[PDB]
Amino acid sequence: LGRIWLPVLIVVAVAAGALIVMNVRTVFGSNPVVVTEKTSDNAEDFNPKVVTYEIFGSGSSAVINYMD
Amino acid sequence: EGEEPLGIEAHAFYDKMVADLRADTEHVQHVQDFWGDTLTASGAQSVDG
Repeated sequence: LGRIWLPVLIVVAVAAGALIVMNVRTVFGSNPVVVTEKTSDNAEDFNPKVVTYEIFGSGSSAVINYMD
Repeated sequence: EGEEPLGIEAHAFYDKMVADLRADTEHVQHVQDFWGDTLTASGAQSVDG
């Protein structure tokens, strides 16, 4: 391999350098924004508790104030 | 999982399945039901429902 050893080693070295470049060049950057995760709850109406107000008396009408 | 948001029939099916799971004492030992209880049902269900 008197006339084969040199070009093969040259190609090997070039490939190694290209690989190192392709890695390290792309390592830089790659973090421009931060996006937080979202964890919401299910908004459904199953078995809602029911509150009933009742007003009654011997009178005809009444004035009523209540808290919803 | 359902194609449409889970409703009343889904809850009935879930309750029946939970009862039958609790029936099998040999394999199943405890089922913590959070979707059944309204206090914790929000956690057990996904956002899309």
